[PDB]
Amino acid sequence: GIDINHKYDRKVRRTEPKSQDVYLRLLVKLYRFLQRRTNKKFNRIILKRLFMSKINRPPLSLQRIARFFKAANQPESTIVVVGTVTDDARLLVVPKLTVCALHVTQTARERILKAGGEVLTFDQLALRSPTGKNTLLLQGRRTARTACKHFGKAPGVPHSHTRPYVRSKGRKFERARGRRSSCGYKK
Amino acid sequence: MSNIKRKKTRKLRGHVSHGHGRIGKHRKHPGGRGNAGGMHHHRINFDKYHPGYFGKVGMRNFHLRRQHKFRPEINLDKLWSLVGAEKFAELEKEKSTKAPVIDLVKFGYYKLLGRGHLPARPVIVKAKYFSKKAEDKIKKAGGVCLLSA
Amino acid sequence: MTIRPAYRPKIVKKRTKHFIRHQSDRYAKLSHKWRKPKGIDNRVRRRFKGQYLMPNIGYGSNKRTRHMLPTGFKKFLVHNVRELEVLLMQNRVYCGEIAHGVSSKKRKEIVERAKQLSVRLTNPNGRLRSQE
RNA sequence: ACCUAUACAUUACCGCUAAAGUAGAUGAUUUAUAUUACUUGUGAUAUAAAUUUUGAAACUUUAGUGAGUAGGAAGGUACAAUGGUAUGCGUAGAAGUGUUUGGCGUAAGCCUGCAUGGAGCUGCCAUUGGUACAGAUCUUGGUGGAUAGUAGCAAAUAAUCG
RNA sequence: AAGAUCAAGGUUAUGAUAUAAAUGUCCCAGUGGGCCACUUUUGGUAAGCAGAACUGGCGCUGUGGGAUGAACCAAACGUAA
RNA sequence: AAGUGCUGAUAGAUUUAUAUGAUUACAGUGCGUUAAUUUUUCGGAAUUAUAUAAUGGCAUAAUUAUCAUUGAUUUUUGUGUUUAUUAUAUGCACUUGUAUGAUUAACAAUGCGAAAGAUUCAGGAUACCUUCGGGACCCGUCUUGAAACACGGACCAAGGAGUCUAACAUAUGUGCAAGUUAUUGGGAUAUAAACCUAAUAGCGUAAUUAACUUGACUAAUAAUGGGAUUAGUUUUUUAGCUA
RNA sequence: AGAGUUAAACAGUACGUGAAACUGCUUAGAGGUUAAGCCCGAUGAACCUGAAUAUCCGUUAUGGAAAAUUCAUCAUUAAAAUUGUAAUAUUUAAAUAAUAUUAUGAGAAUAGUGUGCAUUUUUUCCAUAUAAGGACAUUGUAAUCUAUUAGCAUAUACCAAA
Repeated sequence: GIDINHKYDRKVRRTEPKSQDVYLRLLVKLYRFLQRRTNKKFNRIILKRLFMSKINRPPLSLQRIARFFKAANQPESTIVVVGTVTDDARLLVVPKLTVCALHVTQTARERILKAGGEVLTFDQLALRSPTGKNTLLLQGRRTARTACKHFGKAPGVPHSHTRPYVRSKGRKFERARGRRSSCGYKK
Repeated sequence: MSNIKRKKTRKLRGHVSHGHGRIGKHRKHPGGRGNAGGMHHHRINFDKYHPGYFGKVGMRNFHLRRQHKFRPEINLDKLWSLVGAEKFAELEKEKSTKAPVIDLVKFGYYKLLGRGHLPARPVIVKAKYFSKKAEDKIKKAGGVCLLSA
Repeated sequence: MTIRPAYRPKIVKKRTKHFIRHQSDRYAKLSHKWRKPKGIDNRVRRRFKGQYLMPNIGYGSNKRTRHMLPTGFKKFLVHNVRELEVLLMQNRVYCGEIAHGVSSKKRKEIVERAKQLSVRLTNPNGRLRSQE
């Protein structure tokens, strides 16, 4: 009369990446061997960070790689990004580093290699630094996405700045009754 | 593409009521077709979620041909992306036979917009329409806006 | 005779009787092939005593006795000679079970090959025959 | 004192959840010994013997729990088609089908034997659906009990010898 | 008064616990006809009646028990010794 | 309250212990320290005779808490005396010794694999028959509740019902990514495919006001700034542990 | 009904194949306890399925019989590969690394010869042996283990009252 083995016992989190990708799982298999065998949390979270859905993995841009350099105690640093690395045109001066990433966009590979940096695969970062020495783990901006805006769509409670789900933006598209004090009510 | 083998409707055979509840059975148009009654039954659902639904914000513009107004925008965030990448580093040089004369108009953007903060390097921007603020930061960078066909 | 596959714990068949579907003995339209009673009136679904047994997982055989024929040999559907040759190393877990679509002339080869390999065949008397 | 629920205790076993390891094999590990180094006793090396080729998108290993309509998700099973494949099967008998053949799986269902048969057919990985029936006062065809005869085949007499 | 900078502090200042919890998305089904009992109660003489409050069941629940039984009692059911 | 000593019966006994994982620990017995007493009186066995540590019991002293002081009890510490008890100083060889965390087997009997052929034994709710007990009311359904004196359904076979499409939201995968989508069309063909792809256009890259309009400032940078909670890393400094 | 024909009339004009419902017959069995139908447990009948080997304290010791020749203890000869290393080219200029080509050294084996190619060895067979011819199956006893039930026999402590 089990008081109470109700819930939750199904939990939460992926053992293994939800991906057919034969490459991706080899990295997981590699870092999974490196986890308990060499202690240290860099192995523990990079294993997890490969599990990650495409959302929660949103593309890290090259100017974000260049602002991290301005950080104290960071000049000798091989920047880790478990992610797609995207080219930012606006950074005039791209600093030297070796950057280790899952994927680097071809325009981003040219501005790293011009710097003159190396674009590196995680398996060669694992060889270099199995102790994660002089890394820096960067995670992308998830707040950017159009989906995040829409959540919380509520009128009443003095909120939202949420974006109504609108196919077309203009006058005669949801400007009227309920957006403004004039046509009855303020949002 | 498609498998009905991945459909769960396949799985729901049989399950007698196929996920469509025994008591209240899914029967053709239970809530009235479409946006009906949006002043009545769905009033909760419209102001929630679409609120500006219904009335007017009237200024009826009979025969807006969207060629007069079209005006696409480039920001002063970006603006240096009109300059080809291997020339972009080439005019950071420092060498002056200058200043940087970018033809915004043939890059198809009618209007140069304000957005702010470019490098101190002087830019002349050849543009039809001006943000006064875009010009203000360009003039601070020591260039100009030369106003353009 | 033929030497049995790898020391099994005695195969508990645990419920033996074909589940038969509720009221197959009432109706020839209702096939003995099990179909679970979903329905609101079911005394079977509420598992009243004396309304048979619904396939519940706990009739489930030990994962060691899983597949074993009681002369040990698990069933491999053997289409021909090359197919037979797979179970040369795997005498002691598998038996060649000649598919019914196979002709006698090939069966004579399969049975002959099977004796060489010393892998059990479950059905030899398959298609034999005082016949051409 | 005794009796006794799927409760309760323990145990084997199913599943689901949990929790941990597993992924140096030109290598590792165990065992015995000869030699050598140090030391009492241990390691190195040589030799001989033995184990180890892991769906590492699983196994080994572990513990706690399971009513269940509506419903949701997860994983299979069957059916027709298609790309590929098994140098697949096949008139020496295919498919189909009857079947106290034998067996497998909790099941969905599978294979096989035997009989019948006569011309074509299937497994696996992906790929698409007019995809699985007991019902719908379902449809269409067939068939029972009623009933080899019960209603009846009786109004206008109704023949009959032959 | 807030933001708040700086320095001081033995033991973190009830008790059991955490089946890990919090958080977001789906705007998801299913539901919008309840029924019964302890207790508390209103209408009604009352009702297997109409209607609340709190809580549990039944609805979705057999099994053992009340001879019997949707609901009461005991108890929540993988398969067996 | 004492494993002081002890008997019966019941059910269970995964044992793939190298699939890719352990077999380790203890004990007995022998070995080579001695003596003395006792019992059997043969083989042996016990107890006593050391050092070390702990513990209880005696006496004494201090603290600290407490019942009240006649006297006790507590927590802590020290000291002296004697005695008992327990652990350490008990290694190596061998061992069918105990356990090694699901430790069923010593030991034995019987059937029997007896070539093909095929005896004999054990075991079974296959179909189905039999014999015994117990349980089993008709499904589907609406309904609070269905075995209902609720409704459909005599019986059986086969058709037979959550789809396709346009447009949409969310989850996810895939491609590329500050861009993307070629397939309107053209080039081409092994042909309604594949391969190539001019040019636009769509959406995104600025929004908001009705619209006119104007323009997110700061900085090359500041992932919005500052601030507070947050990971991960580098990093000052120190401690412990392991190598 | 015989017969002919046909590979088959188990294809003889509902004619390929051949279902279910349903019915007749035959075969088995029973029949007053719910009308009948049903599940489980025990149980009989028909019917079927499963069925193993070497050891006390070990299966090694020993003896005989046959056969082998790169290896057999190993040497030589030939054949090609592997381990490690280097070069020259390519890959990535260059490095490490990898790859193609080439070369060297360490070795191991496939064939040939050789003490022997049964001097002997080794390989392969057979017999005999210690409790015993055994462990598939079912059985006996006893020792244990886990859960448990039910006694036995031994001895105290304290409190009240006495």
